[PDB]
Amino acid sequence: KNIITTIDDYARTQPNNVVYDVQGVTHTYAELKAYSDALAAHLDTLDLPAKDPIIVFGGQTFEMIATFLGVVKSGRAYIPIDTHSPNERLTMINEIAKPAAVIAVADLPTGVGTTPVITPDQLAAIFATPVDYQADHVVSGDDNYYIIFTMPKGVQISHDNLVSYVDWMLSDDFGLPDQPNSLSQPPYSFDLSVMDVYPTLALGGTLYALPKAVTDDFKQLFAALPTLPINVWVSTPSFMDICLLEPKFNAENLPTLTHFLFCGEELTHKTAATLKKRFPDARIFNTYGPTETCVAVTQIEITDAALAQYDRLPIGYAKADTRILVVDENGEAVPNGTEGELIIAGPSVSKGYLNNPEKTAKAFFELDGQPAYHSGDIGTMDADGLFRYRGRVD
Ligand SMILES: Nc1ncnc2c1ncn2[C@@H]1O[C@H](COP(=O)(O)O)[C@@H](O)[C@H]1O
Repeated sequence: KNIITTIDDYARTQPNNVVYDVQGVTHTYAELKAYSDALAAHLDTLDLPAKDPIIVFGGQTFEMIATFLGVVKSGRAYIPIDTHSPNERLTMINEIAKPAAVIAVADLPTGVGTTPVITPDQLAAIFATPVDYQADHVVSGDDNYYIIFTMPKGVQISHDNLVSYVDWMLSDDFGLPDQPNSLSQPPYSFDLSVMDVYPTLALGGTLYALPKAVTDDFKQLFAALPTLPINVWVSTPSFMDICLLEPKFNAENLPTLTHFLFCGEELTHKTAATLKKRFPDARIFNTYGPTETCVAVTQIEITDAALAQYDRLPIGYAKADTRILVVDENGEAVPNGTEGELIIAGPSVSKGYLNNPEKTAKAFFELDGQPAYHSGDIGTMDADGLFRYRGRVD
């Protein structure tokens, strides 16, 4: 009913199930609740400015996920920033978001002004300080859960925003396995990482993470992939083009893989077809959606029949609870098959950009009493409700 409670509950029912694995380093669902309980208790002690979000700075280690959960457990949203982003990223966001604190899962490469910092050693000490924690004031409802920055703009995603997204991924559109084993390659500063983080966590699965050092080195990456017992794949189409440079990337060397999930770029017919050849018995999905409406809002299963019917791959069909439509420069409905701007309304739409009211007023509006978003995207929709992506209004 609350995603934090769902995840905490897996600590009680499957304490010893592995939840995270980085190149052979593993942690359990029990240690995840214990770490995030310990962090939350500690933040409760600091009397931090309430609502004010916390920046979480780091790469792809377990502590990243543990830290997120302790922050939302404390009542506040987390802002994830990746180690391999330039230093001014952390300076800009700190200046725009005015966070209550920065938690340095990885060492900060630069200072963050007056924002208090918890060092990696201090964080280590907190996680090793077990508490018996009442999670009585966790993030819930319309309150900010994460703020992911795209200038860069801080997309505020509430708890209920994320559940609209998560519920869709757990539905029969995708048929994800129970307790999935999922790849975690997109850095957590990126929206797409959510597509593997929270559907796996809601389902009690396990995250098999790749640090950037591995993806920076095709030798290492090609060597690493067969060692991961993953069922669910999440990445950009371009990253899959890299992995397909390996003839060995196929169902015989990766027998556990059953679901491929792509977002963030156009999936070319050549990429989907090479992959259909490599993994003929898997299910492949194209998805699309702006960060401002929580990860994705359309999907289409690229079946054999899809590959033969479509040259360019469509972006698919809307979530049941999300209303999508195509309008012209005046905000008026555009006929089926005519190009216009894609408008998105429903429960996953962000309440707006943090500390940027001018962008929020231009992009976000209300549609029949639902929050609605101007994507910058041109596309089409036929009468069957199938969407296609056709460029940007910019
Ligand atoms: N599967 C996809 N096919 C085509 N364009 C996409 C897809 N996924 C994301 N994009 C584009 O990426 C840009 C930013 O939106 P998004 O990355 O979906 O948040 C927009 O141009 C999107 O339409």
